[PDB]
Formats: sequence, structure tokens, C-alpha cells
Amino acid sequence: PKVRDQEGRMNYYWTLVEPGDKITFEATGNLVVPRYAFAMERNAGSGIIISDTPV
Amino acid sequence: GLFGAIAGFIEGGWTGMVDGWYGYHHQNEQGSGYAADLKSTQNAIDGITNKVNSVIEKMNTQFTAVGKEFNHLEKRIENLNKKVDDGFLDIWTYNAELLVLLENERTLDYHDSNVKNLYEKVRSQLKNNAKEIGNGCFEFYHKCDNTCMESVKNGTYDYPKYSEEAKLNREEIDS
Repeated sequence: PKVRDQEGRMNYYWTLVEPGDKITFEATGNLVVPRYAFAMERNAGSGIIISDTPV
Repeated sequence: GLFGAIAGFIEGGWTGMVDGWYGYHHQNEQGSGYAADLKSTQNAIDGITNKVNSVIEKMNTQFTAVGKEFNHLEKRIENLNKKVDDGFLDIWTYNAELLVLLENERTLDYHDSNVKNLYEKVRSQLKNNAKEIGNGCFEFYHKCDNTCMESVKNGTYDYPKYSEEAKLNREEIDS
């Protein structure tokens, strides 16, 4: 069914590559490749507030 | 109250005694006025202070983020997460409510006990040198000047010094 005029679909995937590890992509089609990725350090555990309250 | 003094045989309070919880009012020839009992007041203050800090400080919560997010196919764990939150909600609410109710009761009794004990401490000193006229007042059977009054508040009233004068006025008044 057309969503935002599209009858096709795009699935989005993610993984965390450890320092020093390699990730490999192989494709003969249908790959939305990364362009930007993100180096990050996760700290403990927070959450997501959904609110109109101003910062 | 539990001990019968506050709102009991001492019917009302004193807006005029502003320097303490419990204390004394005297009237003699040289004057009249209020004086707080500093020792019993400080002691009671120490008790209630300690009590408040206990109810507040024994709760030592850790850093947590309550919220949890579940997708449309994770309803069962979402309801489990809600059961946790609602279970905690019910417990703390019940326990805080009852806690406050129980300690408020214990607190009022405590004041009530303290007044009674003060009254009893004076009665034990005065003995037969004064008349218990109810409402927490003692009417002395002898002249009590400012020095005398203070000895009573300080706990060093000299029963034998005035016992004779009192005995005269006591058997005179009792015809």
C-alpha cells in the first residue's frame, strides 16, 4: 500500500562495531549504504522524554 | 490525649509563651508572666528532629530511569513494566500514608506525655506546700517570690523552708 506515495519498502538496520573490528558490506543491489556513521561512548542508561515542555 | 494532659486537664494552650513548647506561667506580688521550660523543650525538639531525619534520610534511592519503551508486539512486557510501576505506586502510597498517620499520632502523644511529666515533676516537688487547683495550676500555701518560683522551675524547690508557713495557711484555710 502506498505510504508517502511509495509501494516499495526500505528496512533499516544497525549494529555496533567494536574498536578494532571490521564490518563488511557485500551487495549486488538493494543496499542503502552508510555514508556517515557514529563513533560513540554509551554511558549507563537514561531514557527518552516525550514532552512539549521547553528546554 | 493518650496521657490526659494536652486538651485534657490542661484545657488550652498559651499564645503568650512564645519561647518554648512547654513551660510555666506564674503570678506573685512582684509580677506575672510566661517562661518556657528550656530543658524539656530542647529534649523534645531533639526527639522530633531525629524523627524527621529518620523518616527522610532512611530512604536512599539510586539513580534510575523509570520509563521503558515497548513496540506494538511487546504488549505483555509493557504490561509487566506497568505492573511493576503500579505495584510500586500502590506500596509507597500505602506505606507513606500509614507511616505519616502513625507517627503523627505518636508525635502528639509525645507532647502530651511531656506536659504530664512536667506537671508531675512540679507536683512532686511542691507536695503539701501547694494546692492543686486543676487546669494545671498550683496555688501555693505560702508566699512565693521570684527566687522561690525559679527554684521550682529549676527543680531545687526547698520543701522544708516553707512547710511551716504552708501548714499554718493550710489548716487556717481548711478552718
